[PDB]
Amino acid sequence: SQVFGVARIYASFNDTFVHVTDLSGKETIARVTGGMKVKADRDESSPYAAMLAAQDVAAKCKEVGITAVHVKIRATGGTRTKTPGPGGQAALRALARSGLRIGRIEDVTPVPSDSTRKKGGRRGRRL
Amino acid sequence: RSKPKELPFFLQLSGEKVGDEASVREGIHRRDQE
Amino acid sequence: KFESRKIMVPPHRMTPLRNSWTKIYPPLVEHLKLQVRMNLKTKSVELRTNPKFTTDPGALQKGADFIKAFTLGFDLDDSIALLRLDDLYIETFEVKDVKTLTGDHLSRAIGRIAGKDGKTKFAIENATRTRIVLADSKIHILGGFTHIRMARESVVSLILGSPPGKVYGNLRTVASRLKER
Amino acid sequence: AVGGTDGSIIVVDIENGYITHSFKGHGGTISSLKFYGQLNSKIWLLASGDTNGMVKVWDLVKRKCLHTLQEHTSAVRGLDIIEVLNLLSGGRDDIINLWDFNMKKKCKLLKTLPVNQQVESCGFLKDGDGKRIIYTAGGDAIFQLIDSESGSVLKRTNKPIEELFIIGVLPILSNSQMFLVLSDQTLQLINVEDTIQVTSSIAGNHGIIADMRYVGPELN
Amino acid sequence: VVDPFTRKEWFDIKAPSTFENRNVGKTLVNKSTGLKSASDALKGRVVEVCLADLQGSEDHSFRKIKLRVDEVQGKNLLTNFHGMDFTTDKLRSMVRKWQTLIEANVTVKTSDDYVLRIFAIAFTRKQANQVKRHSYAQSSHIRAIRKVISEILTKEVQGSTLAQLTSKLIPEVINKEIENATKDIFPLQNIHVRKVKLLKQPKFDVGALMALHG
RNA sequence: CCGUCGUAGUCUUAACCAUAAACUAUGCCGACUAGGGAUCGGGUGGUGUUUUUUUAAUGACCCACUCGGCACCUUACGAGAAAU
RNA sequence: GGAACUAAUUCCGUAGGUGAACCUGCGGAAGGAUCAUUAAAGA
Repeated sequence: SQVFGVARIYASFNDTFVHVTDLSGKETIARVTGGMKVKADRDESSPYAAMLAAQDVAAKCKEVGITAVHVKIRATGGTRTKTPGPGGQAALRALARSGLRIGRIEDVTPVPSDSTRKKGGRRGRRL
Repeated sequence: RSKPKELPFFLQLSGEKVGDEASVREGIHRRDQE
Repeated sequence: KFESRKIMVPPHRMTPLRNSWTKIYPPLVEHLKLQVRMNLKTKSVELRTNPKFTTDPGALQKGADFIKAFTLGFDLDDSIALLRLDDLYIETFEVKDVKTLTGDHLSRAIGRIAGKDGKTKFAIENATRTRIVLADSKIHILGGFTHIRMARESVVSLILGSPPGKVYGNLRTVASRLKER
Repeated sequence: AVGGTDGSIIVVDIENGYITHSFKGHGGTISSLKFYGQLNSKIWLLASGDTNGMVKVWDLVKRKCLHTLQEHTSAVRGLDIIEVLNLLSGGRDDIINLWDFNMKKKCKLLKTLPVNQQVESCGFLKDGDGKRIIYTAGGDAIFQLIDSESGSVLKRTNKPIEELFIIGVLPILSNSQMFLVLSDQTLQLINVEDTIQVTSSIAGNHGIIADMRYVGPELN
Repeated sequence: VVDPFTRKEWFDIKAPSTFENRNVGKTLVNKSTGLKSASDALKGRVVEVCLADLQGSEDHSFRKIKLRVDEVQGKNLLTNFHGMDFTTDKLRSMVRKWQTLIEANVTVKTSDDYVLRIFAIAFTRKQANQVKRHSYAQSSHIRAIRKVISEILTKEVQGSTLAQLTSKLIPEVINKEIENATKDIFPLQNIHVRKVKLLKQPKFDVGALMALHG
């Protein structure tokens, strides 16, 4: 029915990436993030910003020749947090209600058959 | 001086009211009562 | 002009949700106007949006989030709150994320979050207006962003092996400085 | 006439805010539309160009789509209806295609012009009499006047060192004045009669100023 | 002062002949210019489409396919097989607690000498009357299962030219012959191919690629 | 009450050192004294179940028993300052 | 400087240290306060 592209949302903490590409991936179409739509460092991840970046992305998305899109949501991953950032579901919620018909969305956070020593040491990191 | 003295299915909340401080920072019923 | 979102249902949380099902699907289909099918054989909930009966495009996305919230082992009332308030989000992390713990060390760690008779776990939610789920190695949080960030720091302070008292201190500190504002 | 992103095109009267008629049209984005009219006439023709090489000459009085010309292999960026009837359609790919138009079914391709530039826009200039030179705007920004009888270019107004493309050309035509909107965000006025000479250059906007330094004796 | 979208030319991607729907998706390139062209860029791209979008039927929600572009002909670029994956969400649900997981794999050749490594996973199921919840096989069990799976997989790969394996995987006959030779060792549930990758393809041969397309 | 850079080190070979709350904070071998349900390994018994093919043979499962394990439960006709 | 005018948690082993009222890395111990849910091959 529509013209399909790929949404692909990387939502870590301290920032959230939204950017749509051609269904193959090789050629992209507009990006914009949460760090872009506010200036305060501390407020780089928050849903409020992602919503704004969802808004910008939706504009250019339909500005070229895309009408619909499948999303591939994703946390940091690797030897890092493994859990979805705040402004990723909020970045998808603001992208869902924008006309761009969605379809089939899986998680793609890189998960290892574990290893490479995590950072932090025996004491560990964030507190 | 003699007279006597005397919701919606979808809730509506402002960005500042909820946990969206960043949205409020860039943010920009009397008739119904009448 | 349809839309189809399909969410898998966990077997452990499958029985309570199916039992309350009769309390579960009516607020969706009736209050939000939506199609809620349920495949028992595939254990998958299917949320479809009808253009004629759906006023808001976002409601279909909201319905999927509500099903997931209950999926994560949260209460039906907590799931209902997600539809009612937008500002409510869920955060999930692995104990192995914050501090690599083996065997009993992990076990005890979990207890420090729960506490005797849930007392340690209940205090954090009340002072942070949130809902927490203590699964296996996964912990889930449900509530406002500003509320969740304070709650995550308190939970992490516990998982780092800090004593419960200290965490009570930080807890009433934060709850005071936020309920004040 | 308005062309939607979806490709559905609706015609709205300028004077009154109502839609005289709505056309479902071809299932593609609409690149451009061209209206044909006489101060007083019983015949009005509207031409719509899709993203793909399809041209539909919708007839307003008839309320029918007369003709389909998928000679083009790419979206038709510019459409010019030549005076009686031949239809000239700018081709995004590189092919600029002549056509024969009629109220009746008969229609045919009179000629095809191969030009080494993208046809951003094209038009028919009365100047030069019987040998009308089609006005062509390209991605390279080299304006081209091309014989009708032969494919050779009588004169090219410029090649510009700056790597810019003219988005579209607004031409008075009766006054023989052509306005070219350049990809460096400047407007050039070119008169229509080997290299076209711009009468004057008007710059709409300066994107960034590296530095401000005064020059010249007058200092204006 | 340029705009990338107003320069590229839209292209059409067509799936292999042995599929429910030939049409797949559209892509952006860059005008076939003298010195660097649109012809070169299109040839090396691949596309991941869930075969349920590619077969329609949903009893196929998981299982993703790699389609690689090899040849092109004016607004019409064809594709062939490049691999198969599962979906991450489906795989996570399958790994239930208190049950043995079993995987096995082999690198093996076909007729039209593509070389591939195919995968296979299965889990010990509970006997429908069993009091004990764990239902774990016995390593000796596991060893035997993998050797038979390995046996069956090598038989299918050598027999299949390349496209035939494709025709073999879609109705999952492999999945069942496994269960069949297996049920004499130990129960088992799920049992899927799970993932197949390509690592050595022969040589272009423009003739063979055209035969697959209809 | 941390953040950054980061030497040794972290890994491996050949050789050293030669001790830890090296902890069940409880020598070794054997023998007697009391109940219960789970589980790991082995074996025996069954016109048990399930797998179909043409019944089997297999296999996985169920019941009873028996050696030897890792543990838990309840208690005493026992012990202890008491937890046990 | 002069002189007018107006305004008014504990611990162990080990190693190192120059913001060392002692701390820090690696590995251990507890002699440190378990709430809640739990048949979903429920073919």
